[PDB]
Amino acid sequence: GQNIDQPTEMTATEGAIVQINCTYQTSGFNGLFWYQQHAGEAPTFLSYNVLDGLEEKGRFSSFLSRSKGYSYLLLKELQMKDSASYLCAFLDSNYQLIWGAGTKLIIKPDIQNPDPAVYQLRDSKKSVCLFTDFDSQTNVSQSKDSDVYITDKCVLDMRSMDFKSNSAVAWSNDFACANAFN
Amino acid sequence: AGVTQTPKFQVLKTGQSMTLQCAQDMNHNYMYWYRQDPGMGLRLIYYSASEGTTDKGEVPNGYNVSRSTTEDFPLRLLSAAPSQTSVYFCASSNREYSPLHFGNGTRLTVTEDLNKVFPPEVAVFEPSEAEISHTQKATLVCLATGFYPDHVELSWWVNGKEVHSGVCTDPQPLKEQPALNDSRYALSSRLRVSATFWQDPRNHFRCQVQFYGLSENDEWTQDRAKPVTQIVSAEAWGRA
Amino acid sequence: MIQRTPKIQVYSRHPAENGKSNFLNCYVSGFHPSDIEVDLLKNGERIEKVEHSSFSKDWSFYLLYYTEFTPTEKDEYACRVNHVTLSQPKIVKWDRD
Amino acid sequence: MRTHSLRYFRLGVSDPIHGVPEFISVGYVDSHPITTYDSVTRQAEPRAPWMAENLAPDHWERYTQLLRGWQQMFKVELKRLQRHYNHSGSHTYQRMIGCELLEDGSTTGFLQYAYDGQDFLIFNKDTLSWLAVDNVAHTIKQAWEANQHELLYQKNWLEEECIAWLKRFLEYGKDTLQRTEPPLVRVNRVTALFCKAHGFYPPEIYMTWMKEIVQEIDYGDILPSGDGTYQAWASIELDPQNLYSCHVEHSGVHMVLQVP
Repeated sequence: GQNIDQPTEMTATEGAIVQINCTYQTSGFNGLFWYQQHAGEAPTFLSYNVLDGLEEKGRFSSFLSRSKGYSYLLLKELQMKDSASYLCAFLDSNYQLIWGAGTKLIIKPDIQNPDPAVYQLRDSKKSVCLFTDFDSQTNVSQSKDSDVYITDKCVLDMRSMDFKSNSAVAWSNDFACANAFN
Repeated sequence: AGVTQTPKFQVLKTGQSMTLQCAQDMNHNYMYWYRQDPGMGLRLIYYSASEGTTDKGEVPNGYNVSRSTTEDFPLRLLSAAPSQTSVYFCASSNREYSPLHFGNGTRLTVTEDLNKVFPPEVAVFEPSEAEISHTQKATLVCLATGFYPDHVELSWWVNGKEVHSGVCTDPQPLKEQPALNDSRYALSSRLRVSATFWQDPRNHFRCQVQFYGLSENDEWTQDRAKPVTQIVSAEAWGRA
Repeated sequence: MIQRTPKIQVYSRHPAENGKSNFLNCYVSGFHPSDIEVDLLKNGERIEKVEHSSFSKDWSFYLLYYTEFTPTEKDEYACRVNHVTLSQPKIVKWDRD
Repeated sequence: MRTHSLRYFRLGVSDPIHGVPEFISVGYVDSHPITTYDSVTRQAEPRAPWMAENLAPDHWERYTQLLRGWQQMFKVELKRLQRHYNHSGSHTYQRMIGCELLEDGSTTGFLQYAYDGQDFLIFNKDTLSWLAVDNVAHTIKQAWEANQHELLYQKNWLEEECIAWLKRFLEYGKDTLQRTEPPLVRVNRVTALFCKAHGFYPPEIYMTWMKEIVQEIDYGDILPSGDGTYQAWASIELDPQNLYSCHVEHSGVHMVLQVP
């Protein structure tokens, strides 16, 4: 029970495939687990490998190589709801559960109408700005003036319309939504 | 019905004691307490291989547990310290090598001073006419400001029923002053709908924020209202 | 259930010679169930200073009981075993010959 | 040339008479006990000096917690079995698990259970299946076989972990476990000849009489002498009307005693 490594973060397109790798080092082994953790939720069990080979269950597969000390979790036909952390862990010879630091999977929607626009919403009784409809390969920068808040990028999915949109918000209290972003 | 862990949120003052409850009705022999901290991975505090026994994990200091029954594994902070601000996960497993079932977590904040606890202000910002005429869609924005600790559930209610379609909520709140640690927080969400839906005067929109703060038997001498656990809401009606 | 009465064998660790420090062995084997009471006797009396050590492929239990002892021409040693298969405790005498 | 083995035995007794443990667990490398636990001590303890010297307190503390778990599981499983058989009073549950390392490198492994000292459930780690003696065992076997993860866990434990543990313990007990103590063999005289061997290790010994092997021979069992060595004998009766000799074989060596 010495070490375990998995990438910090991974990004893949909706409808495609992603493989999350996990390396481990140990003198003694009683199986390797994958767990899925949605933001604000508990880890949930996905898979267990202890011999060499490939286990499959719906869209998900888990592979283990004992000689290389190497597992992957494979996710096929990626959906937005697959956005989560994926944790690998392994039992040593004394049943110590050793946890990897987790890999965050970001699913980017295939956006086929880039329409970068910055709008201003009024209070329904002070005002905020909305940078929206931009391409998934845009970054939402941050804020230098510290009396001006700019959220992180956010992906919403209007499921009844098969429509996905990247949004970001800013506010203050001289301000102008224009220039507000970038 | 799995692992039940209470409470879901807790603010404590430095030095207070606290018991987190965890129950499972699956007859699992192994129960676990973990804390989860950004970067740090899952750290084991204590575990129990069976009723009648317990044993330390990686980080037992400041914590205590007992295992009187198969069902229950309570976790006690005997003297709340700021370093115990974390997310706590109870878990059970049938055996030492079987998969873990997790409770839904306890988000715990320890502050020096409960007079730093503030519920949110919530406002709804109605969609931009420019957005409606360019995209034929309508983004509402909800803002929740000035709350501490960061123990909030934001939800969207359309005509008295909760919606997940068209909603994005910032996954972690923002600090209104990243200089301070006692800093108050702000959270944004969007609800996006068709322009025709926004323009329908029958549709009612409500941004709701469940806040977790003080209990009705915490003592309180400030002028402002006791910042108790409570819902704050803002609303708007569609219009043509 | 099926019950199996203990086999009881009494023998010395080393070949016996009077006035020479030896060990008295009582090996109790092939019994079921596991609850058993074993005593080593010097001229009929329970010896206080007695030690003990399992099951076999057939699930029957076995145990070695023993004491430090110095044989003499006079003294007589035995093993006394009680088990559920036994109406009265079984006594096997040590036989040097 | 020596086959070595690691075996754990687990004993559960429901309604044990006052003082007697409800639960006992003992491990062995070959005939030498290495560990013990019972429901009365509630502590994993070494049973060889070379186990106490090479395994730190944290190893025993961890194994204590694991055995407290196995003790509870045993109690629950035995109580369920008694219900399935509408049995009351005291009943026995036994578990035996182990592996063998042969000189050539080949391994074996085994895992089985008994209820009241009779076969109950036997694991085959090659077919990943359980043989069950009856409908109650069959019902349990079928739930175990529905869990492919647990079966693969057990096969890997038997084939990899048990063997790694055995290799670690062989190194620790090298001087005790790999030694040979050759037998002292003497002949004594109803006009019978007793061929008596003692002080030997390992326990495996062949003893016979010849004149042409003698067919009508009484055999003493291989019994533990208490000091880590073993003793045994072969006797024959003499027809008063013929030159007889005792033959012993031990760890590759043949000994003959001609009797005048």
